[PDB]
Amino acid sequence: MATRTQFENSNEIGVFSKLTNTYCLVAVGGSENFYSAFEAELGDAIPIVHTTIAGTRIIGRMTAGNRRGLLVPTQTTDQELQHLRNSLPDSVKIQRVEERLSALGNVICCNDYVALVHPDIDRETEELISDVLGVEVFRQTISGNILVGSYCSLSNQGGLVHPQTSVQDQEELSSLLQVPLVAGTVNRGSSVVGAGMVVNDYLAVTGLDTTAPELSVIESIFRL
Amino acid sequence: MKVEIDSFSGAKIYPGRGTLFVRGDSKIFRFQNSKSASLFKQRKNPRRIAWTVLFRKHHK
Amino acid sequence: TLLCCNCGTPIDGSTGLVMCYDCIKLTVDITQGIPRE
Amino acid sequence: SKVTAVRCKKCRTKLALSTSFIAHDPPSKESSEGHFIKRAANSHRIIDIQESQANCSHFFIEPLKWMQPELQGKQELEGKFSCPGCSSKVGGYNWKGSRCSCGKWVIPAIHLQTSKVDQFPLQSTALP
Amino acid sequence: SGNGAQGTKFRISLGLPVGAIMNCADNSGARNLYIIAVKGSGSRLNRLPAASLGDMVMATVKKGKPELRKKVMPAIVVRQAKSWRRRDGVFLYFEDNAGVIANPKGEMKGSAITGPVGKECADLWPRVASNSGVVV
RNA sequence: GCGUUGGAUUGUUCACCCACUAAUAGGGAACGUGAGCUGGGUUUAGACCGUCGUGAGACAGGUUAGUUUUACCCUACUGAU
Ligand SMILES: [Zn+2]
Ligand SMILES: [Zn+2]
Ligand SMILES: [Zn+2]
Repeated sequence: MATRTQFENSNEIGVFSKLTNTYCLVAVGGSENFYSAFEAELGDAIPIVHTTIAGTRIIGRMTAGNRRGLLVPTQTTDQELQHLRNSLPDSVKIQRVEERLSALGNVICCNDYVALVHPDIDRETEELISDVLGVEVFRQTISGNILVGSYCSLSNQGGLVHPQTSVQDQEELSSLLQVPLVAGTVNRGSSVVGAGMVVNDYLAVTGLDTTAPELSVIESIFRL
Repeated sequence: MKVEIDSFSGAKIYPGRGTLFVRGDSKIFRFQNSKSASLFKQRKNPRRIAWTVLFRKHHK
Repeated sequence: TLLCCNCGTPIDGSTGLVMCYDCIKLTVDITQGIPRE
Repeated sequence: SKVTAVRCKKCRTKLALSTSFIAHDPPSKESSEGHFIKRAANSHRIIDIQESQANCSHFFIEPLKWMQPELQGKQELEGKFSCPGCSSKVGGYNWKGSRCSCGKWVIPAIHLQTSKVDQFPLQSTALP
Repeated sequence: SGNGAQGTKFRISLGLPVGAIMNCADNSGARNLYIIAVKGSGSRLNRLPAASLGDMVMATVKKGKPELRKKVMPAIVVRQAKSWRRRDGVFLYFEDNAGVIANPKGEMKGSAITGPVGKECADLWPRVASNSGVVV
């Protein structure tokens, strides 16, 4: 359901975590409240893996994973990929990408069926995405903002975009993603909605200073 | 631990030796020493620089 | 097609904006730190 | 109007329902009710002249079946309470004060905050 | 120094002192930023203060979009050209010094950071990580 | 005990803003310190203006140019036999 937390004192939960339908990744920053905001509302259907990729605690901006695969950038090492492989269900495939745009969670906005991709991605990348995730792509900007994975949080049930999204563009996004959206905000008005919060098909974690009208329109559309 | 390669010459860069250089077109270069780094700065071509791996592979 | 997120009700445009006009009127100040006499 | 239900923030548990929240007429404002009176050490002297706020920042409810074991075990005059499924505080109990956020002395009753506390309609959403 | 910053940074080599005119990396409308001061800098006589990667500075726009210039605004240094040492042994440097206009809380003013961004800058601020395509 | 800044203008001490900072406290040692430096100011001789004087000339008014010397001795201090 709806959950607030903070990583250390920041409300950008999607920066420090990557939640999906099969697993959930978090960073190592203490904060038993931040860990319990997952593991208190989670059964053991999904494993909560603690990892840093390329030494960075910003793992939710540099991984772009699905329910059936995980994309780590070229900067990750062998040891923190082995730690991912030895603690994750084998229905996914941890493929390390080698292309230019290193912030994969920033340039990729994917759920279990469709993937919205930043336009200047390499032509070798989207076919690899459709190989490891079984998912077709759409190389279109949310609203001129070419960073589609941080200005749009997306699940199978609903979507959510930043409030500069034109009404003519929400139609195109809903027709290509086959999913209704809403132009909303998060964390007292932060327009970086794909990074201010993380989502599942049954759990939506939000930053701590979010408001009740923000959580109402998050939980209204992300459950259906 | 991982060993890497010089980008100009093709020498095995060991950890703690050489430099890195992140170009403005978002390409990353490794240099084993200041000779290879300065030959990259002077716009030289590793296919012309005779002692690299590229010269020996192009000249077979 | 948004909501205020402070009071919640009014749908505002996509021209580049914030919470509602009464919300920036009553909650947000930009004239603080002056003596009125 | 329709019925509502008040619940907690950062945790998803239903706290209380409607058919509560007496409005109790917040403003009178003659000389001393709208002023947060702080009496000094002697002579009934009043230093602090603070105007009361306009918004009502507290919920006033009835004793609850979840409140019955806490009221039955180790009863004292004034304390604090919280959610059983969490540890985030929602307020305190008293039968001699803890007036309002607007600040009138009332009958002995349990209060509820609206900071880290929200309210939701019991029926479905309006779906905008 | 900790003005909205996430954690604690190691000592990067001080790349660019006051008076340095670095580029502007985001689409705020500015084009260059003139560094006038560094937040959280120690005072020694005659030592004029210098900014490394990931530092929050106070700066001034010198070119572009006249709504932005002639005022002091906080910036965050996202690229530097002085070669610094990462603790895993690599020395590295970018080809230009470049910063990003932010508020005092650390939240950016633009929407996309063109060009690469150092790891030591992207990690220390969660808003610079959210707006940067290439990291290192 | 330990610290007490970076600048814009001015020869300035003084003052005044800008900005960072834990903080930008007040003073003294021949109003510390020119065989330590600099020479912007003042303070020779050149010249221009304004006022005053019949005039030569005056101005603590404005402006611009204008040589800054010596240690190898004794002590002191720093190191070395
Ligand atoms: Zn409003
Ligand atoms: Zn609770
Ligand atoms: Zn009241």
